[PDB]
Amino acid sequence: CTLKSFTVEKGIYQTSNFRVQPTDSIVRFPNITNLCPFGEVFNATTFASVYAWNRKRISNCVADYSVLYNSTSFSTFKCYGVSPTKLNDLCFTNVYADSFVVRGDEVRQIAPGQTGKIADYNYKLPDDFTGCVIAWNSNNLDSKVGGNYNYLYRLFRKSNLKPFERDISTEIYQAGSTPCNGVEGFNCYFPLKSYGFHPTNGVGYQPYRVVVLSFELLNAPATVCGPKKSTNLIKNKCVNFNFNGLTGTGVLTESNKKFLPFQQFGRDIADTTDAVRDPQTLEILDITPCSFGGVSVITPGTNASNQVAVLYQDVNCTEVPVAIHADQLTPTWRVYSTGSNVFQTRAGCLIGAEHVNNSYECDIPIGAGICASYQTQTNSRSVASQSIIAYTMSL
Amino acid sequence: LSQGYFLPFYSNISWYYALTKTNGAEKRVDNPILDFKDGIYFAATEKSNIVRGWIFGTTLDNTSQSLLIVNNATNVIIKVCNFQFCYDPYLSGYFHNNKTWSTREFAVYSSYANCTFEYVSKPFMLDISGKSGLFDTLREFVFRNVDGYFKIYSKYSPVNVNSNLPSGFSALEPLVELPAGINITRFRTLLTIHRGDPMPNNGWTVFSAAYYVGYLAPRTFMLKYNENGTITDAVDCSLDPLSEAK
Amino acid sequence: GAENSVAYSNNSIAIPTNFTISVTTEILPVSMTKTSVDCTMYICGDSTECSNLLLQYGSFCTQLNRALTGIAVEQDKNTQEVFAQVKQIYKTPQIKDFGGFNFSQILPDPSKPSKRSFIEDLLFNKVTLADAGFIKQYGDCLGDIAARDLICAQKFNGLTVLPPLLTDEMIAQYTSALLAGTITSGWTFGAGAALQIPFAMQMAYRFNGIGVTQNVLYENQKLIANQFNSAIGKIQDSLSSTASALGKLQDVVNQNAQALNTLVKQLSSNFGAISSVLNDILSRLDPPEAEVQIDRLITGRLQSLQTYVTQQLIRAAEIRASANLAATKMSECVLGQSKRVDFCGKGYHLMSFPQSAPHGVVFLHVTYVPAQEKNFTTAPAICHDGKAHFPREGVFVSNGTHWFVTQRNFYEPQIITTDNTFVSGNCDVVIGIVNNTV
Amino acid sequence: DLICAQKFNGLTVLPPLLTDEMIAQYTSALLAGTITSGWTFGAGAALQIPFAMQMAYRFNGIGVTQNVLYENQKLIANQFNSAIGKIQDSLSSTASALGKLQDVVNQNAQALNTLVKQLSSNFGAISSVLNDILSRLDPPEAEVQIDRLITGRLQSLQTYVTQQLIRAAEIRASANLAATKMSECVLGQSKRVDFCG
Amino acid sequence: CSNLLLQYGSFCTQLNRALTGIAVEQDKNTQEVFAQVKQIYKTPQIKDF
Ligand SMILES: *[C@@H]1O[C@H](CO)[C@@H](O[C@@H]2O[C@H](CO)[C@@H](O)[C@H](O)[C@H]2NC(C)=O)[C@H](O)[C@H]1NC(C)=O
Ligand SMILES: *[C@@H]1O[C@H](CO)[C@@H](O[C@@H]2O[C@H](CO)[C@@H](O)[C@H](O)[C@H]2NC(C)=O)[C@H](O)[C@H]1NC(C)=O
Ligand SMILES: *[C@@H]1O[C@H](CO)[C@@H](O[C@@H]2O[C@H](CO)[C@@H](O)[C@H](O)[C@H]2NC(C)=O)[C@H](O)[C@H]1NC(C)=O
Ligand SMILES: *[C@@H]1O[C@H](CO)[C@@H](O[C@@H]2O[C@H](CO)[C@@H](O)[C@H](O)[C@H]2NC(C)=O)[C@H](O)[C@H]1NC(C)=O
Ligand SMILES: *[C@@H]1O[C@H](CO)[C@@H](O[C@@H]2O[C@H](CO)[C@@H](O)[C@H](O)[C@H]2NC(C)=O)[C@H](O)[C@H]1NC(C)=O
Ligand SMILES: *[C@@H]1O[C@H](CO)[C@@H](O[C@@H]2O[C@H](CO)[C@@H](O)[C@H](O)[C@H]2NC(C)=O)[C@H](O)[C@H]1NC(C)=O
Ligand SMILES: *[C@@H]1O[C@H](CO)[C@@H](O)[C@H](O)[C@H]1NC(C)=O
Ligand SMILES: *[C@@H]1O[C@H](CO)[C@@H](O)[C@H](O)[C@H]1NC(C)=O
Ligand SMILES: *[C@@H]1O[C@H](CO)[C@@H](O)[C@H](O)[C@H]1NC(C)=O
Ligand SMILES: *[C@@H]1O[C@H](CO)[C@@H](O)[C@H](O)[C@H]1NC(C)=O
Ligand SMILES: *[C@@H]1O[C@H](CO)[C@@H](O)[C@H](O)[C@H]1NC(C)=O
Ligand SMILES: *[C@@H]1O[C@H](CO)[C@@H](O)[C@H](O)[C@H]1NC(C)=O
Ligand SMILES: *[C@@H]1O[C@H](CO)[C@@H](O)[C@H](O)[C@H]1NC(C)=O
Ligand SMILES: *[C@@H]1O[C@H](CO)[C@@H](O)[C@H](O)[C@H]1NC(C)=O
Ligand SMILES: *[C@@H]1O[C@H](CO)[C@@H](O)[C@H](O)[C@H]1NC(C)=O
Ligand SMILES: *[C@@H]1O[C@H](CO)[C@@H](O)[C@H](O)[C@H]1NC(C)=O
Ligand SMILES: *[C@@H]1O[C@H](CO)[C@@H](O)[C@H](O)[C@H]1NC(C)=O
Repeated sequence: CTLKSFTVEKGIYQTSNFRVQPTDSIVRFPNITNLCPFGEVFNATTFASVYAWNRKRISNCVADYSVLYNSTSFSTFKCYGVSPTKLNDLCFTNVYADSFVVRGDEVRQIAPGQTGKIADYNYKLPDDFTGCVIAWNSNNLDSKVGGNYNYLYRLFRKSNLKPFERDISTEIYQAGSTPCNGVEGFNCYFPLKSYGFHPTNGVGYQPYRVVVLSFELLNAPATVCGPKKSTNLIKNKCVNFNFNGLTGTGVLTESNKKFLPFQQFGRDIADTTDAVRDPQTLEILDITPCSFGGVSVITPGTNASNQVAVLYQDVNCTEVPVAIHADQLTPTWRVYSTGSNVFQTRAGCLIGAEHVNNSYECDIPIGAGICASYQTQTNSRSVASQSIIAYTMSL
Repeated sequence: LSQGYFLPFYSNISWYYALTKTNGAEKRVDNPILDFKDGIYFAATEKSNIVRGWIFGTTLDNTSQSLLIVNNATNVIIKVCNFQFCYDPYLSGYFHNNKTWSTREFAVYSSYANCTFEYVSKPFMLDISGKSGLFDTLREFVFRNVDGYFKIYSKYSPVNVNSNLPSGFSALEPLVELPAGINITRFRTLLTIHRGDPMPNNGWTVFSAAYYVGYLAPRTFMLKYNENGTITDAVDCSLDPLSEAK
Repeated sequence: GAENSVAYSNNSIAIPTNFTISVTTEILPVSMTKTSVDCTMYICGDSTECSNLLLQYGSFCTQLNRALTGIAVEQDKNTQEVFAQVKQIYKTPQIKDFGGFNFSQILPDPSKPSKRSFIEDLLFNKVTLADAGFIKQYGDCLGDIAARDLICAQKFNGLTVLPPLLTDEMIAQYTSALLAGTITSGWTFGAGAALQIPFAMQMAYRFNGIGVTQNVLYENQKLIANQFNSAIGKIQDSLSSTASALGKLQDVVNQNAQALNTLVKQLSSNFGAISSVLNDILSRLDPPEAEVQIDRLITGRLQSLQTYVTQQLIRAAEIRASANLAATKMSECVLGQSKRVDFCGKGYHLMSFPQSAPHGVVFLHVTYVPAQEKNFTTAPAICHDGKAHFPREGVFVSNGTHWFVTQRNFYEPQIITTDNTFVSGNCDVVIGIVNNTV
Repeated sequence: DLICAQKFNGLTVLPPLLTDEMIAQYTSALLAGTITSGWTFGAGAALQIPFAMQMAYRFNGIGVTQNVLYENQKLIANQFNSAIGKIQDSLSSTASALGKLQDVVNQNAQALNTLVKQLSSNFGAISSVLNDILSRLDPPEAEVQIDRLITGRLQSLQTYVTQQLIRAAEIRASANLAATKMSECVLGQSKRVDFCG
Repeated sequence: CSNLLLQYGSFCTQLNRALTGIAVEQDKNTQEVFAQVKQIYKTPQIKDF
């Protein structure tokens, strides 16, 4: 499968990896299990005005939107930087609500790149928002039979708002070059105007409640987590792990590294997490790749034979079953994990070749001055079999 | 390599004093309305903890949302409100006869109403009692207003120098990020002036302190991290040819 | 450089009256660190869905691994072409009476466990090999506390360093066989079997091969031996202290290590994706939305691997050129005496000694390098009996009123005789001629 | 100009460390040592020898004994002059000095000009004008186009550098050949057939 | 665009390293061809060759 050919010639080949496929999944979300208030956030009697929009901490929580399903249907549930399907497999270190009420035709203005009175004078979502926006029609709630004239919106402003920057002024806006000194008039403008959400208006003029859930995931301890159920911990097998939304595939081991009191995972030189703090036991688990790079296959040729040898590069012959995790391999692989002809070289551990103390010329260069050859043992040891041998190369 | 708003190395930094001259003759209390621009670096050298607050905003009155930081004895109090500040804000440290501090005067603002943000962090006590000697502490802060977030970074260090901002490298750790969505262009420091029984005139007196204001500019910095994630060294690419080669 | 205006001489010559057997040293890379790159382990790591994306993306890495395997096989072939040389493994000639020439620090000693000479010891000490020369086990990388090393990152990211087929000790055995054949046969073992010859007289023949007759050696033999020993000791000390053995070899080793470290550190490049952490992409986006970012990452890391392999092929072209040069110098100065000028030393080549060095070979070129010049007056085709006479292996230089036919590169004046000068042509047709002799 | 565009687009030509006059001084020193010492200055100190004698030894080194040189000496000199005179004239009008050197110079100039012209390639972006991309799209929507342009221009730079590495490999082969020739053809007399003529 | 190139990757250090190697190799080629000797001999005014 590495060479992509049903016929393999005599030699030594660096097979990439096909031994191990993880069969177990590990989830280690912390001890929160407390239903987060989505009736104290989504089911509030009154939200803020878009100019004076509210913002709140969410604190320790399980964020399961499934509880809201028979409460209201979210017409707008666009999510940025995070897919909705993954929202149940994640933990968030910080979450903010950013709730307000707008007109329907203006919900499309709650987006990173948008222009309009809401997106220029009122809210101005940033360009790297990485949270996501929930919006739903609230004409049943935020509408009085005479029209609800709360939810002020800033109509004029001398400059565009900055991302996430609020602005309460109550000043007087100058259209022309005639000072108002703080009094109203004809060229003088009050910068805020009331929506006027009557119940029987067009759907574009009916109120919509928007919750701009801006959440960030850092190396801090997780604060809000999804509904995912925490499983047990497997500490010697190649598994799929998901600790606080940080998924991966590897072997978890006891580690003696020291983390900061608020550090959840370590990092390698590359952008790979090599250690993670299990948030239930608070232990530190080292993460090792499932794939073991260094396995070379020594073949005399498929037309010649099917017996092969395996060189495991830079490993101890005792550690080979643990290095390649021979428990999860098929028995045909487990034949080459342990045995009698487990000759140890400087290049690595050679299993499947009968090491001989004779010095023949090189046939298949193995490494560290050792060569393999497919020799006729039938004429050697009474009635024996054609077999692979390894030896020190002859100079 | 990171492009951002940094305090450029060897920048021109405004030094301000707070000191009483001989026998209470020349009084140095200075709370100028400096410009915030693109965030600031503020360094305080003191023996008695006298630099105890900050004002942030644009118009610095009830016209615009403002920010007050008060690092008084009981706590640190960060209040984003419509603070109608008086003309010459300062804190007045009341000293009790029992060698205790009752530093509650609030000569910083005349009122506050219709406001959004309140914050209190890390219940702790810090003394402002007079200490003989020189400035024993150097406290550094970086103040930013980015993406609706008021960021404060801090570094505290006991140092004994005669004066004038001892030379060295300081990497300021993230202290607190506040969800205050306000516009900030101008700011002024809050010092505390002593009262009680230091001299029977019962006027105003101050202890020796200095504070330093530097301006953040858009530069590129080459930063180095250790395994803890702490910045241990930094290069200002625009400072000089050697730093640009680095 | 220094201005050295030499006075052109219409009739004068400068014959050097005293040489300087100098052991120049050159260092030639012979091989580079051969590496293997795993497709999915680098590009994707342990991910089934990223593996599927890389499968449907294309089959680049079969070609990449074919190129890398070609590079590794060529590295082994270069090492065979230079070090392997003669397969007959000649052992050290216990009889060490080499006419004064010592070879004590160039021929290996059985005292230490490794049959590696002391000059080879200094060479192997000078080159750090801080990346792959040391032995690192999987147990070392599995258990660690402080921080994962660069080599552990490379191993866990699909980057492996394949050990060379020829062990350093058997490389030293090749070099010891070459040295034994050179100090017992000299050059005859480069054509057929080794033909034994006492070192002094094959040394005399090596002078014969630079126009300096054997009349020099047996007359100066102790001086020749002591000069060679002093030169070998001086280069030994300089090698001990000047760190000049780094040269090309340390540059090659650092180049390979830096290329591997660049490949590892370039896994943190976003390439336009949301992040370089593949698991953060895979743990925040649905497979459709995640496919765009993972394809950007696949393209970026495939380009990184392609660049790595491209300058690996270019570097292996340079290494193959240097190894062909090393084989040419091995089979023209260790197996013979090259007549090319400045091919195996500044002066007139005498021989060369191969020394194993990390991923390379060191040549101790022994050269003639004459000195102690002396002005004489020269005139060709002396007119005797009305006929021009020309010097057979002579120059026709003059002392005061005395004309001596003299060897080219060594002032050994001799009287004019017909068995040393050949007559041809009438005299007076030749431009600068004078007899007064023979 | 082309060179102004290359300079303004980050492509600079570093001058060689040796100026042409230092190259001429090296060549003059080599010529002086060759017409006064011949070849002895390639090993140790230059050893003075009249030119009509080192030419006799150069005859001796091709199997033609010195009895040939002086007995034809004058003619030989004139013939060489005639020979040199011919390359004095043909080189003045045949444009043969271009050869592979003009090819190298044109190759490098064309590579740099190609690199400059690749800045007009869209690479799948809306336009190759980075400022028109940056003056028509917000940072998010411009991320995609600028990343496409970055990938394209990075691939152009990578192709330029890879072809420069291959060109420097062949230039290094020719420079090793030139060093071997000047060490053998100029600092001695090569016995290789068809190496120095 | 500089920020985008910064987060995109760090290729240009590699590219400039390759180009600097090329330039140093050009200087070394010139040194190994032309210089090759450390004695500058001036023209032999005596022209009777
Ligand atoms: C933050 O406040 C400052 C000043 O309070 C604003 O700057 C002023 O903007 C108006 C309208 O564009 C101009 O007429 C003034 O000349 C500006 N003054 C200064 C000193 O810049 C600034 O626009 C505000 N920021 C935002 C995002 O609204
Ligand atoms: C430091 O400042 C805080 C903030 O004003 C003071 O705490 C206030 O105390 C009053 C009366 O005790 C209360 O009504 C407020 O609610 C408190 N506010 C907060 C935020 O705590 C505190 O008393 C000051 N400390 C001193 C020593 O004066
Ligand atoms: C703070 O803002 C509120 C909201 O506007 C003010 O309360 C309103 O005051 C006006 C007076 O012009 C009344 O007509 C409204 O009925 C009030 N509304 C509410 C909900 O109280 C309040 O006056 C402001 N604070 C101060 C000190 O002026
Ligand atoms: C990373 O952080 C740890 C913990 O703060 C540092 O270890 C401390 O080092 C100081 C100074 O040697 C000691 O006084 C503490 O007792 C140590 N604490 C622990 C938990 O070990 C460590 O030095 C930091 N890393 C670096 C490079 O400074
Ligand atoms: C030729 O050169 C050699 C080496 O320079 C001379 O031998 C040296 O003689 C001096 C004086 O006795 C000693 O101090 C050196 O140690 C000797 N060196 C060696 C290598 O033995 C030799 O005398 C010279 N011969 C002539 C004729 O000039
Ligand atoms: C060898 O060839 C040369 C030509 O290269 C002959 O010299 C020429 O003689 C003719 C007749 O006198 C002149 O017209 C030419 O100009 C001469 N050329 C040169 C280079 O001098 C020479 O005579 C020939 N000798 C023999 C023996 O054949
Ligand atoms: C919630 O579930 C109950 C039980 O069936 C149902 O009657 C109710 O309508 C649901 N809520 C909504 C908003 O439909
Ligand atoms: C929202 O609040 C109202 C009033 O308290 C209540 O009747 C309703 O059931 C609440 N809905 C949810 C989903 O909690
Ligand atoms: C988490 O909960 C489990 C089960 O109740 C318990 O065994 C464990 O000690 C808890 N850990 C923490 C840190 O609360
Ligand atoms: C493998 O482990 C055994 C057990 O400690 C040890 O004796 C042996 O030396 C190891 N092999 C190595 C390190 O190559
Ligand atoms: C080969 O020789 C070794 C040397 O002791 C011996 O141990 C071994 O049994 C011999 N036979 C083999 C390896 O088949
Ligand atoms: C610092 O700025 C002030 C105000 O412009 C100026 O007067 C002073 O000369 C500056 N100092 C330096 C060292 O640039
Ligand atoms: C040869 O070298 C050895 C060891 O360096 C030394 O003991 C011996 O005296 C040397 N002999 C000669 C002749 O140089
Ligand atoms: C040879 O002559 C030159 C020119 O006068 C002089 O510089 C040099 O010293 C002389 N050398 C000897 C050995 O006489
Ligand atoms: C040597 O040359 C001189 C000058 O021409 C001449 O007189 C003399 O006869 C020549 N001697 C011989 C042996 O030819
Ligand atoms: C060499 O020349 C010197 C000085 O002219 C003289 O004293 C000596 O006798 C001459 N010897 C020979 C062999 O010509
Ligand atoms: C140069 O040498 C030639 C041959 O001896 C002679 O004919 C000529 O006159 C000499 N010229 C001078 C003055 O050096």
